[PDB]
Amino acid sequence: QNREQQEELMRDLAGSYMGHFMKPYFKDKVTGVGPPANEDTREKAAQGIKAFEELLVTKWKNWEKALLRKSVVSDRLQRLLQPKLLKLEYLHQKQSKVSSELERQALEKQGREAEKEIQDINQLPEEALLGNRLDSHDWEKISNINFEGSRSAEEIRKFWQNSEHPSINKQEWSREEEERLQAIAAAHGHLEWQKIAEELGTSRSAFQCLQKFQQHNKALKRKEWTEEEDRMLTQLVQEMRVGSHIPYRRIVYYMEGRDSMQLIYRWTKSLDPG
Amino acid sequence: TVPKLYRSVIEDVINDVRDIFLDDGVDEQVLMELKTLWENKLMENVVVCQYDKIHRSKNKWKFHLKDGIMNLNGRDYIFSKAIGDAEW
Amino acid sequence: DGLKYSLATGNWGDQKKAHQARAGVSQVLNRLTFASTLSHLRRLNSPIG
Amino acid sequence: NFPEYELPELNTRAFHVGAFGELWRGRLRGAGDLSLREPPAADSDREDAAVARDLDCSLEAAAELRAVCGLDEVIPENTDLVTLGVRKRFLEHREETITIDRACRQETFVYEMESHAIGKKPENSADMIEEGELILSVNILYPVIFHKHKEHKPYQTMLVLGSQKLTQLRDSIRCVSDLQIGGEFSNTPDQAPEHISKDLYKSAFFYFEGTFYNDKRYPECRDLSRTIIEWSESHDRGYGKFQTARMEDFTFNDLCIKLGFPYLYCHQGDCEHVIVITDIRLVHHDDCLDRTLYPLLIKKHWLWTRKCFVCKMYTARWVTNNDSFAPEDPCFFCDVCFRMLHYDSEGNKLGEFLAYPYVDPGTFN
Amino acid sequence: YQLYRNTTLGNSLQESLDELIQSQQITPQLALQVLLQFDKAINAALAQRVRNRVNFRGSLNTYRFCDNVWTFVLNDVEFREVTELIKVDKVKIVACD
Amino acid sequence: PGLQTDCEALLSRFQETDSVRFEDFTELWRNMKFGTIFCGRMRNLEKNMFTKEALALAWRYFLPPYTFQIRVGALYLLYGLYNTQLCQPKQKIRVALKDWDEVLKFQQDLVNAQHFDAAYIFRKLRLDRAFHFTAMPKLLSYKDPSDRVMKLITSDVLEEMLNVH
Amino acid sequence: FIQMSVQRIVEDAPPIDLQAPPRYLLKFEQIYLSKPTHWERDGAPSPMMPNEARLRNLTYSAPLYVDITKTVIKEGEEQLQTQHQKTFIGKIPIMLRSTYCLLNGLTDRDLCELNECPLDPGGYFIINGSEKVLIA
Amino acid sequence: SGIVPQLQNIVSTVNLGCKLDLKTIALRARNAEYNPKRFAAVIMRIREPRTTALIFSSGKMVCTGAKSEEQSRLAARKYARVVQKLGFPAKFLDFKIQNMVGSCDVKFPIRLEGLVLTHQQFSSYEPELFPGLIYRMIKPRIVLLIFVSGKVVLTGAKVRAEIYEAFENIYPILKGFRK
Amino acid sequence: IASACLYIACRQEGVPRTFKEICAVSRISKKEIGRCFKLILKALETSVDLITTGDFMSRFCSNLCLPKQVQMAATHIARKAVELDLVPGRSPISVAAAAIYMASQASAEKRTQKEIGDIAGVADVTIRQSYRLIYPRAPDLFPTDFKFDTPVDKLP
Amino acid sequence: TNYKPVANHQYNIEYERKKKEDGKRARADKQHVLDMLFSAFEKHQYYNLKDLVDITKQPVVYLKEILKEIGVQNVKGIHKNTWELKPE
Ligand SMILES: [Zn+2]
Ligand SMILES: [Zn+2]
Repeated sequence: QNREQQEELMRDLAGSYMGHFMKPYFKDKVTGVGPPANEDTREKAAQGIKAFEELLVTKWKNWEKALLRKSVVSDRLQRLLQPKLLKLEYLHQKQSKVSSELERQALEKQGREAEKEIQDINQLPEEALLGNRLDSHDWEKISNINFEGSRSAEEIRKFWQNSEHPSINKQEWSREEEERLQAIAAAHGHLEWQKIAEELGTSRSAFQCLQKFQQHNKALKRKEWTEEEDRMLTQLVQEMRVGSHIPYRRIVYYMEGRDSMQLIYRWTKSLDPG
Repeated sequence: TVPKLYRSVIEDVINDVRDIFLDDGVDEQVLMELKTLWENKLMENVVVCQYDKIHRSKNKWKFHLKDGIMNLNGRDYIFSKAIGDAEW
Repeated sequence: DGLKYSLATGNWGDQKKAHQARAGVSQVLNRLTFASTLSHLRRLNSPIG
Repeated sequence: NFPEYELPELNTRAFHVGAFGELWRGRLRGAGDLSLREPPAADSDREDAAVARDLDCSLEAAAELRAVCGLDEVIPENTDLVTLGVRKRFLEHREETITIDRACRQETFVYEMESHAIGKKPENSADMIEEGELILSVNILYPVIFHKHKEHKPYQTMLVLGSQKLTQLRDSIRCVSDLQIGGEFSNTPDQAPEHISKDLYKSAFFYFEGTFYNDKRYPECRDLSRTIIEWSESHDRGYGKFQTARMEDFTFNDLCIKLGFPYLYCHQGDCEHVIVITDIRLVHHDDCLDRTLYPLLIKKHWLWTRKCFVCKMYTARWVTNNDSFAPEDPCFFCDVCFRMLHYDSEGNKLGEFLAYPYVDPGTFN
Repeated sequence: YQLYRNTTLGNSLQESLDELIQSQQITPQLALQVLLQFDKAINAALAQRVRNRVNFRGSLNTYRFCDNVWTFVLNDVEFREVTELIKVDKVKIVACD
Repeated sequence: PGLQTDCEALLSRFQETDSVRFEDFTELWRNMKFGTIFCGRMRNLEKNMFTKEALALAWRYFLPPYTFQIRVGALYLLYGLYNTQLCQPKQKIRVALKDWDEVLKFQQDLVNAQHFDAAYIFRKLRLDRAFHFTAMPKLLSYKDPSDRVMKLITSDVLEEMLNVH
Repeated sequence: FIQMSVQRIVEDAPPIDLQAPPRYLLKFEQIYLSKPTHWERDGAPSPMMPNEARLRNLTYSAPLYVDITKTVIKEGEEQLQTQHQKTFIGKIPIMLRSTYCLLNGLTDRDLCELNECPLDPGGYFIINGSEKVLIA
Repeated sequence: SGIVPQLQNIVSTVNLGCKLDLKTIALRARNAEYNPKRFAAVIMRIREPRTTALIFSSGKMVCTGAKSEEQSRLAARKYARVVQKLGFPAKFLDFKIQNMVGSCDVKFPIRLEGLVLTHQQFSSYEPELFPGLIYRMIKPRIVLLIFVSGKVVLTGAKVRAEIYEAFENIYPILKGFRK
Repeated sequence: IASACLYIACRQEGVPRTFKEICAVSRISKKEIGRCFKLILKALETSVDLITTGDFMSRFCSNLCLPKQVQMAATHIARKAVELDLVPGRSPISVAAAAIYMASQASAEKRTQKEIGDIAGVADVTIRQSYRLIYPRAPDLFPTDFKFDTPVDKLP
Repeated sequence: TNYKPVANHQYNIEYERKKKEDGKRARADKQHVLDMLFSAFEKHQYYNLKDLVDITKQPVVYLKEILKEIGVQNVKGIHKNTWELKPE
């Protein structure tokens, strides 16, 4: 019995996690990859059912924004330099084997012109180098070299083009600007926010205009309770209760145009049976 | 993903050689028809790659490949890192 | 060895440079009497040169 | 077989649940301990006689034992012990640092989930659980929905009933993956909702210690474990001797498993959950005695709820990728903002985007 | 580099350049310059445009090493990309670094 | 958080009396006011968690390899703790299958030794259904011990050996 | 000399500049002195008492250490700066009954415990067991 | 005792009798490796005898990994035939077995410290450099690696009888130092 | 050759050092030091007594700030461990490091595996491997008359 | 801590890895070596044997034999006798 206890104790010393199973429960110990996706998985992907990792959203950090800016600048510099650098290399190669002098001097003059063009490109200002939030940069390279893979190419492209470009006015809104936005939304309709942003004058994205309108809107919530809505709230609460815990966020989304605070107040002050 | 990489490579090559086309004395229309011909014509299993580390055990070969394009079953695939094992 | 050699022998400068090395700076302390010990520790030398 | 520590304080050797339950019921056979009945001067004499017969003592001795061994709140607490002193100091610190001193939402939620169904008598008296039913306190690990799920793994614990056919827990595990709606509704969002993923992909399987119990109940169901078995049968993967079953001719009573060891439960193609059996115990009289609802959710993680990126008042009824308006590529919208931003006047999509119906994991799970 | 001018992309580029040469619309010097530029561009793109790991298992039939190029020939091979399986009877891997 | 220290102190103060009667345990309970260990403001969740911890610790002390005196003291501790609970659904002592033999033989020895107090306490605990007959002592996820020398050699064994010699 | 001159001498020494083209620099900043130590045959250090130096014909010397910072430039817009803390560079003979002598601040009773005469004034060096006085 | 060493490796050399162009062999062989920046030989591997051959430009081939003299000779002849099919005038001249490496287990722990103490003139035991005792047997020119686990590896022999006699000579010493 | 001669002399006089303690001083690596050591021992036709675990005890514990009591405790632990064959075929330096670690952990002055590895030039993995073999037999290796503040009855 | 025990100096392991990586210089064909020598001759009239080795990247003994076959060394009174790439 004592030696069995000792064996138990050594296997305690030789014993050993949950993480090794999580998504690939079956996985190889030489390659570390699980079994191939089931045909059901392929069919699910075909129907465009986003997986949990595909719907995973992470906030854009400030250092990420600065890294994006720097990477885009470097990308544009490289893309504008590679052509002229290659031209200069070709001119040098031709100079190496020209078998002539006057042609060699002409090639030297062309190379000097190319070097001047390269210098001009190098000293280009940041404003003219960034672009116009609609030119095609190498967004996929940024996802690999600049970013270590934490951001996909499409995510970076959308963030740069729609939000983080300098041509998007990120400054705080003004009262006159807000009033103009409200008037344009009312007259032009709340369904063409691209044309609203274009007509707003200031360089703004349709998303920003819609966000500001919603945050200052007054028809977003119903703002008045009705008997039918009260009955719906009571039924939903009685259905989704587990005791004294009433999760109002989950109740809200069966209610139309309501917030959790409104339901909390309504069920605590008026619809409470007590 | 492979078609996107091929298109990007074609665009990069065209942008890089536009200067030579302009300089040597051939119009950019020749460049455009080159791009169109390459794209149109884009439409044995061989893997062309670079080796990071070809380890050889007693009989087990472990291949660490930096990058490569493979031609499996008449379909082209791309990989930026390959960790393979084999038994001679 | 440099500091030890100079104190051990009383020659100052490197060993190879003993030609110009000052001699007698380091001497074995006189322990014949306590007065001779005190005097030796307060001794002043006037090199001729 | 006897459950014993395979690992020091982490795992138990594989044993048949049926043998374990039979052992427990035979060691308590006719002992008056497995009752499942509510707790109830004449009875004093009967109790004394029973004590005398069980302890081989005289009636007067039994009465003396009964009277002497009898049982032996108030907010004030003084003459504190070390633990009571620690509690008093903690209470004083909380009082001096807190202003409301109420149970937090998480605490009340957890308590109500744990005590949601305790002592709930059946309404029919025909679904009453037999005296001794081998309750399994299973727990299902939530999938990786948010990134931090990898670091700390949240789980939902269910008190499954022993001698209960499989596919009764599979139909009870509430996961958002079963409510996914396929297809892209970018062109028009008023399409008739496609059948939820619970209907299209009915296949699923448990994996408990080298045995794939596949859910072949319905014609639409087909072997998901076939891919894994073929993958293992390949050159060499350590795993081997995989078994197969039907999952409706087996019960938790006929299962041979370990306690605290991660097993697998796959459904909806590749949605995988870690099944861990915390402990197995005989049914008591102070817990739920029903069978209609015994696959009972004792605890759930209360996941976060995604909000519309335009307005932070509503959740995400739609997810848009490759959007020409959204800042982020995967952008979440409610119905109102999505309609106002993605359709001019009659459903003609503005710009380019791929919009899909998104069900909030924090609302339906 | 004379390695990536054998796949579908490099081959098709080779025949396209040949078609221009026989059409008297471009000179061979520009053809070879374009080929070198394509080699550099494809190398840079693959090294910087691609992020996806594959794992292949097989029974190495033969191998060969010379002048810094490995030539493996494997039989009954299976490649594993992100999620899918690709099974082939025989494959040739030409590596150079 | 100090509960183990209280349990150890109570068990030590019970053993120092060298007695098995429940009267001494009741006197110690009243003097130490151990029944107030559950007293104090604490919501139902943490209250039942603390009760679970106390019952588990008492049951652990009730099982070997502790001495007979410590085991019987832990038995009275279990009785008192379970009978004095502030939780409406009184927490139950988790009993494993591997330990059932030890507990049953301990009860048999107690009744054999005329220690009717401890036997009656255990019988009352069983009749009230205070035991959750689980598979293992604790849910699985992811002192005064007894020596073998006394079992090997003692007064009677050596007396018999020398008589034979 | 020990507290100021030695440190000033090390500080005033020009940094060592070496060119290959990788470039190497050595800068000596801080000087440390340990108490007079003697290393046994096995290599175990131990404090060296002046009487033991006299008896065993040892030199009453204290180890000298210097903090050395090395910076290397390889014309690759990278600079690596590695510091070797307390680099042994030699041993300084110690004047007895000085601030760096083991018999510093010891009371007369303590000196007698070490077989040292309290009336002994110090002010000399033990060099191979010989008491050497530096004449001004 | 009744246990005898089992040969693990046999290194032999042969003279092909003609200069070779290693580049051609590397480019035309089935399993050859040629890295002039790492070594100056062509490394060929075969499966039936499971041996590795290093082929040198001078025409001298070194075959290793064979588990028997006949297997080594057959592998060397196979390599000679392979080179012959490549268009070279390769023959089989001066075949010689240069080393015989065998392993065995006396099946009892051995006290290396005492062995080195009493056999200082032969054994060299340096735990810092190698955890095994190196015994330089003198009657046959063989070197024995002897470990505390009992494993004994004999190397440096040209004939199997040399290994057998070396093990017979060493076994009594190990038995006398049985830990 | 000079490094090998220095190592040979240190080994001969009875205060042996480790090859890593000569490599850290010389400009060559341990491999060449060992090769030249063997070559010199072969050419000179001389031999050196095998190193014992007690030879590296004094220097290792003097480089560390461990008291003399801990030094004696570690020496006794290592000697008894080698006598009891708890570390078969392992280098004496690793055994010395393990003994020093257990003596420091049990004594008032505690040292982590990193510092002991740096002082003795032994990788912490080797220290753990040599410590687990003598882990269950900690008490009987300690001196009978040994005072400590952290019980020898409980250790990492 | 001075001379704290270490198996290999960081520079020593790096140098051993670098020497194994670059490898020894191989014997290139005479024609290629000759072409490189003649091509470099245009840059400067005379070359040092050590400097010429780096440019050609060939074994010293092999390079000397090739140089002797065509080239000769002229005694210069300014620094020393150096090889002249001109055979005549
Ligand atoms: Zn699921
Ligand atoms: Zn919204």
